[PDB]
Amino acid sequence: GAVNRVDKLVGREILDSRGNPTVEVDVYANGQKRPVATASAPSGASTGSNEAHELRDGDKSRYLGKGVLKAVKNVNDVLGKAVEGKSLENLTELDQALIDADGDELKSNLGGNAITACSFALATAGAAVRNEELFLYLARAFHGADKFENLKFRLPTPMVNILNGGKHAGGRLQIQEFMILPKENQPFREKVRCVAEVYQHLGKILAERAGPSAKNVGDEGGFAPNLETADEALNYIEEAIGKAGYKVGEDVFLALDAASSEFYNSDTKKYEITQQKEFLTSEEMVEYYVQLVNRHPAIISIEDGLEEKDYEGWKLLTERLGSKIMLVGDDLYTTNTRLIKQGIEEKWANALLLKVNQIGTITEAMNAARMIFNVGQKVIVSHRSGETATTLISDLVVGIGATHIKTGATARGERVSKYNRLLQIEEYLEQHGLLA
Ligand SMILES: O=C(O)[C@@H](CO)OP(=O)(O)O
Ligand code: NA
Ligand code: NA
Repeated sequence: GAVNRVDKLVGREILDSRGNPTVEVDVYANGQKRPVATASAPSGASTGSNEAHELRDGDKSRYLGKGVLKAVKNVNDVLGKAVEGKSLENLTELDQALIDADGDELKSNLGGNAITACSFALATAGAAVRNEELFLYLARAFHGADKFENLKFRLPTPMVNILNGGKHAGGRLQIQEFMILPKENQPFREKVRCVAEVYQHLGKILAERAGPSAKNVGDEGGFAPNLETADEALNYIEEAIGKAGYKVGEDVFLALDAASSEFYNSDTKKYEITQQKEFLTSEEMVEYYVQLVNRHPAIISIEDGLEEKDYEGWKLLTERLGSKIMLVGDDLYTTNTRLIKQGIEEKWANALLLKVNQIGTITEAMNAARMIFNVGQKVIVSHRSGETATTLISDLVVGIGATHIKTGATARGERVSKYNRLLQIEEYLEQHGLLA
């Protein structure tokens, strides 16, 4: 048609925010000599067996085996050719062409990282050549033209990592992530300011307790002091909330990502909730969370509180706390529609952490979110531990109408750029009268 069609894709090995290679894709379109868009894939700290296969070179002489030249070559030689001449206005067809080209359930022929990077860049290109905001382009793809026409938009509530334990830190605290959430009913610019101020105060509090090194940050910008218990962590966070001038349980709420698979022993069936000290059954773990919420009633969400296949544990956790708090499946689901269907039917949990690159394309990720939306459960659009300059998940969370984003502390460029993109979106929505 020559109007808004793909001329070619060009792949490139770049560095992600952890300094490891990842795939970046340029899209050429409309006969234009310079790319109309560029986006890149994120990367988690680990990739398992129910997720899109992240294709790495394994050449120990480059990037300690983590190069992505093979995946990049698949962009240039296969995936590019599969979308050449196709319209940038139909994201579903573009994503299906990528899926079909690879032809493997786990995307292990061409590489999930190549496919996600192409999906991101092609969606970014489609919005660019239509001279429209990316979240609008994604909203139209998610809802269809008829529901999109008069659609209004909401900004998410951010779940903001500010303190880390587990594998991240040197203490015996095993819960991996402690987050703050600002109250829902206020402008997004005030949500951002609130969590940024709490984050600054926590850093100063920790630097007073332990000196300058205590303000060094982990991969997602959170602090990693040496702590023993979740109560210690939550008490520091509550202190920072107060120093910022906010009220715990009114202005600022708390959330956990236990990453509990990391401290579960499947032979003993015990959770090592305090390193080399305390070992709990599934049932005792649920009771532990119940009492932690009693002591800290501002806790409104717990992610991966039980191990990824401890389905009897999850059923009970959701039985006992599901009416009060979000129970977020991350490892529980790995953005996998087979698991999501089973978890909805069996009532494992009541929310999904959505990682597009775990499933592959944006379209595949939208179907997963739809299943959750369809039963009144919550979608939290998530970063990965290795992020890039692409801010697409900010446009995605608004475009699909999900209530929450989880994209790091208010520090490090690959985290704050997502908050800044949402600040831009909020202004655009206000200016055009699209704010719901
Ligand atoms: O566990 C998670 O929610 C994400 C980041 O917080 O981790 P990773 O990308 O390493 O899977
Ligand atoms: Na540790
Ligand atoms: Na997680």
